[PDB]
Amino acid sequence: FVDLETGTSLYFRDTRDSAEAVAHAADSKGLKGMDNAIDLYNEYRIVP
Amino acid sequence: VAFDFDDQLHPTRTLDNEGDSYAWCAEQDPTLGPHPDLDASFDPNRRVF
Amino acid sequence: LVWHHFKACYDACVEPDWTLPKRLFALEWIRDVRARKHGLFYGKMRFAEQ
Amino acid sequence: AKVYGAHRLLHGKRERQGSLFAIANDVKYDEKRLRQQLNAMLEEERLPPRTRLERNKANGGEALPQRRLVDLPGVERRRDLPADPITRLFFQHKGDHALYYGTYDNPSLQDEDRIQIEKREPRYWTYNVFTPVYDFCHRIREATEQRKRFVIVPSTVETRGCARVMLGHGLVAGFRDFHNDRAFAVELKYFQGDSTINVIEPCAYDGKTEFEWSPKMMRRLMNTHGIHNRLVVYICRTADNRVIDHIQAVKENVGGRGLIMVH
Amino acid sequence: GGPGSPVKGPGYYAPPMEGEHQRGYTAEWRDLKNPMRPPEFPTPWERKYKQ
Amino acid sequence: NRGHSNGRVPGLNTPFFGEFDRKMMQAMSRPLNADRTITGNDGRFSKTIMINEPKTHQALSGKTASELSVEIDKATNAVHSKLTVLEAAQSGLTNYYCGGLNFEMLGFDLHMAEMLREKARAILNGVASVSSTSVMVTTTSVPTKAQEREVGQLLRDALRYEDRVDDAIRQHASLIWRVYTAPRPLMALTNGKCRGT
Amino acid sequence: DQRYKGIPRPAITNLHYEPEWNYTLYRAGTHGSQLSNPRSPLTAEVLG
Amino acid sequence: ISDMVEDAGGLEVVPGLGELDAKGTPVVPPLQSNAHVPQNVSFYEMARHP
Amino acid sequence: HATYDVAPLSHKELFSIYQNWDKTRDELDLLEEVEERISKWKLNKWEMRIPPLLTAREKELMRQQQELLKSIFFDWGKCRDALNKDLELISSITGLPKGTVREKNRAWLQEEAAKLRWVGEVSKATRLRDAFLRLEVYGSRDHRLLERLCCIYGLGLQGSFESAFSNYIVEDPITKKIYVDEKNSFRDLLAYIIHTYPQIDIIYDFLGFNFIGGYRSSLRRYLECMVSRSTEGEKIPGRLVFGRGKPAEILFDFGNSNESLVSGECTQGFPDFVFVKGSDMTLIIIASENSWLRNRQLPHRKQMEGIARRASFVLGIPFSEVRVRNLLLPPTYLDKDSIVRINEAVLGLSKEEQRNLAPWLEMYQKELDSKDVDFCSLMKSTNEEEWLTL
Amino acid sequence: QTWPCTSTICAYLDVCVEAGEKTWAMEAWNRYCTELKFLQPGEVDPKPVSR
Amino acid sequence: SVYANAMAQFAICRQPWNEYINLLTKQDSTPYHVEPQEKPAYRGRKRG
Amino acid sequence: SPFALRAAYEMLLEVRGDGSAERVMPLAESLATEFKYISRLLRRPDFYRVGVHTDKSAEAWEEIREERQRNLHKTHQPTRPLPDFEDVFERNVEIDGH
Amino acid sequence: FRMKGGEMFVEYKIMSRDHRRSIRVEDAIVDPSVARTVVPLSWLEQLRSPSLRLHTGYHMEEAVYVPNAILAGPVVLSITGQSVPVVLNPYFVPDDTWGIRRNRDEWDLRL
Repeated sequence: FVDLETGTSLYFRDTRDSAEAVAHAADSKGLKGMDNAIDLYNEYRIVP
Repeated sequence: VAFDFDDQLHPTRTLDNEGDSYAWCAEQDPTLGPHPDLDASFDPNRRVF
Repeated sequence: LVWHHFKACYDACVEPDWTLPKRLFALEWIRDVRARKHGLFYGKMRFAEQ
Repeated sequence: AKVYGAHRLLHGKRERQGSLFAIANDVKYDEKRLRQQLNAMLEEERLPPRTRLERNKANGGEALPQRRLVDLPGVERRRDLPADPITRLFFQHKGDHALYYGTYDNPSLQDEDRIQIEKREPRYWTYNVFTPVYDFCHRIREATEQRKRFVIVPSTVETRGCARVMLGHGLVAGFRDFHNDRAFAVELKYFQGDSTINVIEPCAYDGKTEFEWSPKMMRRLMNTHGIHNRLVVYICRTADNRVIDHIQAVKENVGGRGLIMVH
Repeated sequence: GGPGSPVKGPGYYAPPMEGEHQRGYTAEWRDLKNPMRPPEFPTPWERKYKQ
Repeated sequence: NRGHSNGRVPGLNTPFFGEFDRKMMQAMSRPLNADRTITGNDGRFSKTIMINEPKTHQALSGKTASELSVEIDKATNAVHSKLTVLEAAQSGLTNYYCGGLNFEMLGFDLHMAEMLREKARAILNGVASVSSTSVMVTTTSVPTKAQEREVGQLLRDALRYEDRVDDAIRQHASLIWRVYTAPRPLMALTNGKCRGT
Repeated sequence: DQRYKGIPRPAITNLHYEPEWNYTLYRAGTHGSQLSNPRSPLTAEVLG
Repeated sequence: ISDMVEDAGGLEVVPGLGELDAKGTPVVPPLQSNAHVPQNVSFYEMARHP
Repeated sequence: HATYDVAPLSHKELFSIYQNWDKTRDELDLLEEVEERISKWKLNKWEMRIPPLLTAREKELMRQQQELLKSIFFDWGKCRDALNKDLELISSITGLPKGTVREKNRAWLQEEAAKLRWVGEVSKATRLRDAFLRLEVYGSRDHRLLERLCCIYGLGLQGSFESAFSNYIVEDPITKKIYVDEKNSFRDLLAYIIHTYPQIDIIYDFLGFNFIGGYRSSLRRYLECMVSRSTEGEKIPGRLVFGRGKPAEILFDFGNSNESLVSGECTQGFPDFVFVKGSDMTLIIIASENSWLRNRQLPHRKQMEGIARRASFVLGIPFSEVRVRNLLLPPTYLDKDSIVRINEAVLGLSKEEQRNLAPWLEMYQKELDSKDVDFCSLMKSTNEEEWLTL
Repeated sequence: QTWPCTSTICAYLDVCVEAGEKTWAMEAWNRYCTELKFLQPGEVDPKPVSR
Repeated sequence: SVYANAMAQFAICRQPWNEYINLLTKQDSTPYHVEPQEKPAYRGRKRG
Repeated sequence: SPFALRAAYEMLLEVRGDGSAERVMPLAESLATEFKYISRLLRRPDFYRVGVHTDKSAEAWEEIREERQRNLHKTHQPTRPLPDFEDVFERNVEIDGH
Repeated sequence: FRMKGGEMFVEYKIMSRDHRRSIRVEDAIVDPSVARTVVPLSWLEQLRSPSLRLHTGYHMEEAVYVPNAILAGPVVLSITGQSVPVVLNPYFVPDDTWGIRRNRDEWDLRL
């Protein structure tokens, strides 16, 4: 996944609206929570 | 009575004349073809020989 | 972090607070306490008993 | 020190020489008030949040018992569940036709385009008496053995009872009651090639034998040699005409007719 | 105390048509308080226990 | 006689609006609402939230938008939600994705509020007997207590229907905001028209 | 409509719908056990 | 909000807050904030080099 | 107590019995002296009140009507106790007596509340506010006066609660003394009600208290009245009530919507009362209770034109000005709104003729119940579903 | 919660007589033996057993 | 509707996507078309 | 509606600000503005007396005309208001050529 | 915990042993010279939080002199700086003989 580049844009989907991303209206920049990287080490282990 | 995934389930028996089954997609995209899930004579009590 | 506080208290040559492991793993602490109280064992609960 | 948040023995008052009766009666009275205060503390300790998450959510009562507002002709009517009419198993029949619906045993004339399941009623003494709960379990068993997707499964109150709790327990990708007086469709979930419903058994290969489950019977399933195990889900229909898993059945200490085991 | 007990009965009366449906209100209607206005008597309830 | 057995089917009797569903992605949908204004369809790592409200052209009521603001984020907060396909389950009965506020309902509630304001001032001598302006419709003090006793009720119910309109509007704003600040991916698969909100 | 078919209302029902009416006539320890609890003031004042 | 208020000690009903006096001033002086940007809380002058 | 010789009266029997002529018969004082007694009653006082001298049919409908009245009196009793708590708080917090409490203005309310805030009990100020605020709704001494008088009229229609208000040993105020009473406040109050509201037996049904056969016959005996005392006169050939002064002024007792509704043949059109007043026909239909049947009461446009043109022939009224309409009436009772729109829209009645014929419509305040509002909003079924819906 | 018939009220009333407490009897009066009316000249004397 | 005459003059109907897709250029196009032959169908556990 | 037109234009100007992407109103305050406008514009009987019922279908209007002309309880002080086709719509108007 | 003149002033939160009812004290004095906490009697009911372990409010409740006060306990004090709770049996003196109101709204409470 990290190799095949496709999708690395989503981590920067927030720049759809330039004004919105600079404004930081909602903290929810993250693909999965509050940050793009929040608990990359624990939270993903939730899956069997 | 039980349908697989990629296998299409039964077609809906249209009204008899079947002129309007394509006219009632006049709301739809103009060029739509006959619906594959529609049938004039789908009878599931049809006894096969 | 608990090993760190220990290295630090040792190096300041002051008494460590042996209640720091408890205060960091309180969730785990009480879960061991109730795991014991429930399945009458002593020690620490292992993922096979969850 | 500026504080935020901010006696009968001390005044040393000469204790009234209460008569033997003004002593006994108050002894009994304080005893009973202490008993009931302890019962109230135990009630607030053993309180399930299903009920504790409303005592301070229903506070919105104004002091006046005000009139209830009239609204549009209908907003309180239950919608129907969406169902495409042309690619479909059965039309999701409306609710307005609620006088058109017959029964499982005696169905109406709906969905002429589709086959109809038949009932399952034996012949003699020597046969076991099947039931919708049996046939739904073996419909589902054979379809998960044939890797089907939709099953058209009999429709009785506790057949879709079992289905709604299986779906709550994730053994089924979904179900649907088309209000078809006879049938309803269960869409099965798969994983790694194998069915998620590993096994599914009826509590009784017979209908003439109803197996009422003691709450202790149902508590000795979730207790595998000291490990609490809600793995295998058991569906039992209580006395309240509800159909629930053994987990909510023993969380309220009622036992019900045995319907199915599944896992 | 479970379901096998003798029943506990309704701690009220079970009436027909014009009982609590917008007719008026019982004593259980003045003592209940809206959240905004304070309690009568002050207590130093903990915040944590409050929540 | 008898036409079609199901009465009025949107493909054979009346015109089919909306999209076709050659799968059963909306037929096998679970009601996430007590009124069933929302229906759900979760895979393993996805969640499909289909507004089921074609009889009013998907025009969400205030209550439905309050339920939807919560089912949308109840799905975009679950842990096995990778994508949330939010859409409209037009069963062949509409071409709308999510109509605006049910402006019919807002008109109804507003007209009833004004009907009551009028049945109230059709009694009173001295609605405007006051000098300051922050005073609104109710608790218009009267030297009559056979008229205080009736006009107060009407003015309070007027305030209540106005709140029932205020609330539809606030609910819908907050549901647009629910979607906007949703933490997880919310792919609103817009399959058909969508009025104001 | 069956609600009053058959038989009337057994009029002890009022003993639930009315609490002031049900009582136990003689108190607790009267039958001789008033001095069971050693430390009740009942015993303390009886004995001394 | 209803419970933020409760844990906030209920609404203290003080008569005449934003009500203005004849001379255009308000009775019951308003509540005044003491907030700004903290000017000495760069974390670096704190967790410095040893 | 329902001893022998005692049987449930009728209204004529009640008029003949409870008729004594005194004038210091204050409605709100006799009523409060009866209602406080029935609040001090205890649940055995409702025990022996079914006269044993009846068939099995009538005895159970007697228990039925009785537990109706009993629930209603307990509702009023809890309401009145919460009310006396309200009056007590206002009086205990202000000093004013409960008597003068029930009429203070919102102006006095704000004045006294600011007074209370001045010294510092704002919590008590708000307590008084809400007490007064809902006491403004229910604290009127004739709050539900007409349905209190009607339940009392039902009570007095039993023949059983006739003696149960009297002879009670009572204690006095501070002049502490015991004495038997004799004042059958029920006798006084029922005589006053029978003598004041001679149409009380019709208000009884209209308020719905007549659950068995709800208010239909009362509506007919009220329509016949509001037509015979409005038009010069309207005879009784059977059920037809039409004039002689030669308009086409008819009120037609066509039949029973509901018995026709649930009887053997299914139709859609069945008016209760056909009121024809010249060019305008009006079909009054008492809505049914099966919400599955209220969808087939309003006649279809085929019917509303087939009555128009049949009338235009027979009644001779010219076709262009023939306007057949419907009027649906709430199913189990009659709200004041529906009486308004019976008199005004249907009949030709102006206020000085109503206030002369039905002088209690001023006191009527019965409205639509929330479970009942949706009776008029029928479910619309298309023409391809004549096989699914009703 | 039983209904003392005339015989039973008379009985308990004798008891109040002998013990000499008027209160004891006033409540039996207030409760039960109030709807007891003397035989008015027109009405039947021993109205038959009915139930 | 009731009064749409104004902007209903230039209505923007839907486009012929079914036709566009069917008339795209296919990597499997054939000069003369032939319906493919039938595949092997599992005849039982005896017959494979 | 004309006042609807002028209101909506001043709405655009308020939501837009100067027009530069540094002052085109964000979603928060854009929706705060929009709330103010639609709110203060529902309280006008332009909308709920006339402007609501315009979006009924030309068959819904007849479903209502039959009710208004045939049912009393729907006309005379009804439990819920029924709109009058001639209150809402004005036949054969004329404004500068149209 | 702070000194303004060497004398230590701790911040704590006195709590019923169940931590249900709690009463904070911003800057109280720490005198290592009185072997018991002397809180005003008014809190004997604010922190009487009748739980189950303690049927009545407290466990121990004895008329003491220093009789002025009610020695009551155990009350769970919690000082801001410390992480260990400090369980005490404070003297509960009345505010009459010992008007602990030193200044405007201050208290003269000592740990």
